[PDB]
Amino acid sequence: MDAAEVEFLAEKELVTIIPNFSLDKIYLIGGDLGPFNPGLPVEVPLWLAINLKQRQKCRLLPPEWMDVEKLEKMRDHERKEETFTPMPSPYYMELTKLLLNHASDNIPKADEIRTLVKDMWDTRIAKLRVSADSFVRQQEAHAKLDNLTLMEINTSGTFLTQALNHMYKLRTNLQP
Amino acid sequence: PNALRFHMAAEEMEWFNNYKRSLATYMRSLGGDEGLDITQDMKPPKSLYIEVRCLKDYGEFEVDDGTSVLLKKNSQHFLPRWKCEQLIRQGVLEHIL
Amino acid sequence: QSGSTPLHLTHRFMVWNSIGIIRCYNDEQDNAIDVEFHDTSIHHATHLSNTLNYTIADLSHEAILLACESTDELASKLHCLHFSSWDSSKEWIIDLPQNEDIEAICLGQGWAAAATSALLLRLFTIGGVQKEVFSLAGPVVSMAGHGEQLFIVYHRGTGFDGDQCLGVQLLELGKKKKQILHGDPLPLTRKSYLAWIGFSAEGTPCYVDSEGIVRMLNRGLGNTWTPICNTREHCKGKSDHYWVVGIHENPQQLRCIPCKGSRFPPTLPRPAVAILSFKLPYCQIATEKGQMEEQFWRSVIFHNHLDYLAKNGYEYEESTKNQATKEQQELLMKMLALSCKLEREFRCVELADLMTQNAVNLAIKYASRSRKLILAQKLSELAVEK
Amino acid sequence: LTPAELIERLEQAWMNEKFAPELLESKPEIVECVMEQLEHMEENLRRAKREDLKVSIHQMEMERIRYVLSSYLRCRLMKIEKFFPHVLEKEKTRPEGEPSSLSPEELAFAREFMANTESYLKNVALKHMPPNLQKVDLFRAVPKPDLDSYVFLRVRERQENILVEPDTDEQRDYVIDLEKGSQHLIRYKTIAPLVASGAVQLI
Amino acid sequence: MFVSDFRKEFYEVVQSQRVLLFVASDVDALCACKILQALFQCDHVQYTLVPVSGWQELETAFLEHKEQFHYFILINCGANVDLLDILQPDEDTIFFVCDTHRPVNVVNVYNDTQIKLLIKQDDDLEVPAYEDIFTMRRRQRREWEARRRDILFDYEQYEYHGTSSAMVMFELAWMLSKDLNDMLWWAIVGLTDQWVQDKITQMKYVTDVGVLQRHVSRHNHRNEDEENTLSVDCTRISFEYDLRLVLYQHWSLHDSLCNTSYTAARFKLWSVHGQKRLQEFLADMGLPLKQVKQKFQAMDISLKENLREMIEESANKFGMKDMRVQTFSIHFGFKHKFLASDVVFATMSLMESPEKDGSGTDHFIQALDSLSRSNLDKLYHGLELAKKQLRATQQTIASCLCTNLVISQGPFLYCSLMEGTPDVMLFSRPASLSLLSKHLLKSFVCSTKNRRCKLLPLVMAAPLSMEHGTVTVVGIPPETDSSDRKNFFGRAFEKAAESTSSRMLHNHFDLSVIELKAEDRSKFLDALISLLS
Repeated sequence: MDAAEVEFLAEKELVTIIPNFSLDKIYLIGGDLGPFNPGLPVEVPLWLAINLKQRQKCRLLPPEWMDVEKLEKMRDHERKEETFTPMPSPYYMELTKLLLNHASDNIPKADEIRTLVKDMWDTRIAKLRVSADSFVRQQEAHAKLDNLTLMEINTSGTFLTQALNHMYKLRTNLQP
Repeated sequence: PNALRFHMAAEEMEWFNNYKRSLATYMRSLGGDEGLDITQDMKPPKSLYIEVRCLKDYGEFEVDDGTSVLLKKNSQHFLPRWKCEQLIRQGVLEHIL
Repeated sequence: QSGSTPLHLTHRFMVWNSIGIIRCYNDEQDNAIDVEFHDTSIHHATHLSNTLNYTIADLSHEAILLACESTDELASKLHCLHFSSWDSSKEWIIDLPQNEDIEAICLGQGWAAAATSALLLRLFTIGGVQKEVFSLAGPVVSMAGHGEQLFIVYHRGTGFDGDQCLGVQLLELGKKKKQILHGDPLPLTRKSYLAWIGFSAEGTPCYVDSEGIVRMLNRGLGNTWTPICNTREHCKGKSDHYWVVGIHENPQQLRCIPCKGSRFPPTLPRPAVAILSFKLPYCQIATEKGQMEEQFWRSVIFHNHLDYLAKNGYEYEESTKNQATKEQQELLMKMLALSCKLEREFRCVELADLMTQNAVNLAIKYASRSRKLILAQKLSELAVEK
Repeated sequence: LTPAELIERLEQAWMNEKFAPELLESKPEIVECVMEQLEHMEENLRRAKREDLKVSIHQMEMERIRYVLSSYLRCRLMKIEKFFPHVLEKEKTRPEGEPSSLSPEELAFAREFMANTESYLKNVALKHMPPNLQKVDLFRAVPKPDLDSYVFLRVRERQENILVEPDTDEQRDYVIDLEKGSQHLIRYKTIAPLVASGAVQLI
Repeated sequence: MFVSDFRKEFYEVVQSQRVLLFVASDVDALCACKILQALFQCDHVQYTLVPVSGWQELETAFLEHKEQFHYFILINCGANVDLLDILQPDEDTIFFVCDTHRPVNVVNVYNDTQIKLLIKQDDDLEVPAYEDIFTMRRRQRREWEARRRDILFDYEQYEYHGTSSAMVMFELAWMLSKDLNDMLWWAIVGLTDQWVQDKITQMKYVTDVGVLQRHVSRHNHRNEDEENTLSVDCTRISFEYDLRLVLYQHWSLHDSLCNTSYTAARFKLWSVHGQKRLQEFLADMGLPLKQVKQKFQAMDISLKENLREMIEESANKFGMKDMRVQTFSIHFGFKHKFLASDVVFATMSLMESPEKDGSGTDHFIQALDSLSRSNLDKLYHGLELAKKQLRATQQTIASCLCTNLVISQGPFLYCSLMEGTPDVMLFSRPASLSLLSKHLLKSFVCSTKNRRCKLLPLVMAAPLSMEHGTVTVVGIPPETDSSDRKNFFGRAFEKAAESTSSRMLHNHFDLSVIELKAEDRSKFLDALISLLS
């Protein structure tokens, strides 16, 4: 699985937009959307919200977790704990990139928020490194992963499982 | 391309043609009428239209019914993504921006 | 000016209504006025240098209206930018007499109105023909216009111990010209003051006081003032306020901006419109009985505009009236069934008094099928009477 | 049943097929239903005027669906071409009432591939060999799916008394329980019935 | 016909249909093109873009696509010819023309069905009436024919330029309610090009800057408080009253003073005595020579903060009264900043690059791509090409004066380059050749004391192809500060060539540049001298 496909999944998350036009309720295979009225908010999936933003047809509103006061407390708690802490969204990294690239004009204090999210990525990746090394040194057979997200798994995961396949084969070989 | 067929043996050409016939038969049977060409949509889709630049002098390219465009080198067009996709893969066009 | 924010702010909303937003920028970069439409298709966004230092503004489907006070040199001026015209020369300016200053302005269908420090009200066509002038009862407070209707509020006397003393004057400027409210007193919450004034999109006069009580003209009740919402219920903190932008009877919507720690929002970051539902302050509202009553009368009030449109010859989809009537019959039927099962059969007949003949026939059938034959008999007497 | 759920089931099957080291069981119902949905929506857009906004929105929705269907089918075809003698022999052996790993069209394609490959090798080299060496067994030459592969997973229903075997000495065997909504890293061979039953998801 | 309403008549007509774009190669055309692409992409309009550099390419390209498209758009060509006669279209092909050249050809003015001009009504146009063009009866007819010739010769007398095409495109962007911040910058770059190439009078330039300055204020206030700058991720356009020197923020102060056309002429820096005068200037300011030789980015911050005042004051004392100009600049990220002119010289250098790195379209392609922020590395490459271009120009001018190539023929000054001498390949193209010739004339008039030399036009000839035996020829109007920029060499070249029966060709879109056979140059010059008299 590539980063492109992980992003393809992240684009299904719902966000709020304010349209600048009018349109009736529209029926899709995946559900019903609208009606759209000028100057009033409506919920739509992120792939649609980005597209309307590019064509100058709406305004984005930041999700309620994108707040400096909230993110500071989350960063500190993550640094303190001995394990992976639960996260404000399962796709926090992808949503951050998409919204802050297109919608900086509507999201206050964007350049503060980038740094706070970067710090969480840096902490969690380090924990994953230590876990992989410990798995191999102790010749372990099973592990638990309750708060890792799919991007973080996918970044480093292929290497680890590839190494564990070979190791399991070396240790068993005396008993066919 | 003929430049590449020069390296194959005769029996290898027999094998390749058999494979094409069978694969084309499978795709045509998937459902509806005349099925689905699964050899396309190699990357997840972001937009309907793309802007493309021609790298080689090439013949006439048909867009819909009698409408066509001439692929002269460094001419530039705005077209729907699903028509250009294979020509980009073969190296005739360039996806700009 | 209704739907505006205070003058001393360098950045402020001159007017925010259901059509658009007008911003005033008095900045070291630029002293200018910026006009924006909610529906982008109406007209393109427009920016004007505020050299004349306009201070009052209004926006309609047809035109942009701007006004300034006199200086020691300038007249008080009225500037109209009539973008919707089919002719090409789409602006005009009018200068007032000496010592006369514009105090409030508003726009209606093909006409404009301005109240001045002479205690006079001036009327104009949208293209700037002067229409007829008359005198006000006291210092004007605010104005609103909709269609052929002109709604004015002014100081009616001296109020005391925190009460404002306000009066309302309402005129119809059709082919026949009429005065509806003859400087009558305006209801207010105790020690409150007026916060917002305007019309429903359906053209009913409405206003809100500083206590967040929304009042609407009750045409079905002798042109009295009925409260239709108390925003303080949704003031989750007491420093909350709801800055009203517009009113819709169909769909039932109150459009307003939530403001925390201020009675009004700042210009930036751009506030987002919130939608509130209407709620008449009926008693015992925890009961299904009280709820059906509130729903019924709320439905009744919001359908008054159809009758007003009909009296003025204006049209609407009659299926709306049929549906509203049907909903009202269903609410009466549910209240009647509840009253019947409570054995308040007298209350059933009182509810049936409000039913249509077909609904009384259905009530007779219900009462008969419920074998409440005294009630069925009384309902039959009512059906015979109608 | 409702279309939203059908799309959700397709997107679940996609990821199970990516990470499982074998050819998982077939899903003919989903493919037929998704295909007729695309045919129907195409005709509906064909009948309306092409200039409107909502038409473009509908077209974007269709592209997103078609991509997943195509990707899923390509992956199953890789696994058929790679392990052809084994999938053919397993289907030939299958007892009644158990589901097949192949749809009828996939089976037709597999049979054609088998015949074609054997013919090529026989004509190019084996007819020239000494008489004692002219036969070869592709069932022996072609490798087998490696079920000891490690995988990540997430559980959708609680499970109890799952046995884990480090090494292969019984003195190290032990058991664990899989709590609702947790995530684990473990060998594919131990969990294989849970994936087929729908109790877990590979991520 | 002249279009009256861009939104209704041009845009909503083409919005339904497939379109083909023909584009000339100058910075003004490039900017107008960028704006139009961005409007087309929002509304999912399908288009095809074809660049052309002269009439041969345009005719060929039209003949290749004649059957396929019914709506054509021409940017910076076609206003001053009979398009119907030259192109020979079918009955219902429609052409939209957007072009700064003047005067408009009368056929295009009075066609009512098939040629539509996007030319703005408020430009300086005055035209003859329809009936003035379109036994006693014979006498009356002959007299009317004589009047037709009389009025047409007054009309066809001079070339000049109207409002920039990029500004015309930006008005369409605003009325459609789609004017992004990028489009404002492409409008600004497009206007500055007409000033750098000296195509418009000073008064018009100051007026148009006055027009664009308002939109800068609207675009800032559109989402802007005073609490903080919104982000260093964002970009901003600012009005600036800056120095004239080219391109002083990307190399040393000394290099700018040596290579700017105006100061180089004023101090006579091709002569060694001129260098002494320059040192006296720097000494008056009190700039240490070590500071002046360092890059502007690495100069001492104490001097940088107050430089513009020092330079203006000293320049004013020395008699250089005009060192400041009204302009704009763009800033984004932490450390990317450019004046509006740096972008012009960079783009122009990329487009007119001398190297035969494949076909000329490849240079055009690189010029067009560099105007987007995602391709910033190309802009930095283009600046390095521009530096070399400026240096080559100056040493050529010095060689020309010292070898004494400029010669009076009486009614005009004449000059010619010759093969193998410094950097002649760079001046083979009409763009670079014309700009060189302008700088040469300015240098000469500032140099000489002879009053009869200081008011003359100049004709310059340069090698085109010695294997074809061809030379390019260009004529310049007389040099004065307040000149209207009108010039008469078009009809002069045509009449002289015809009277001479010269073997010549007219190819570039400006009427003041032509191609000649080398052997005919003597009799052609005799015809010009005797015709101007």
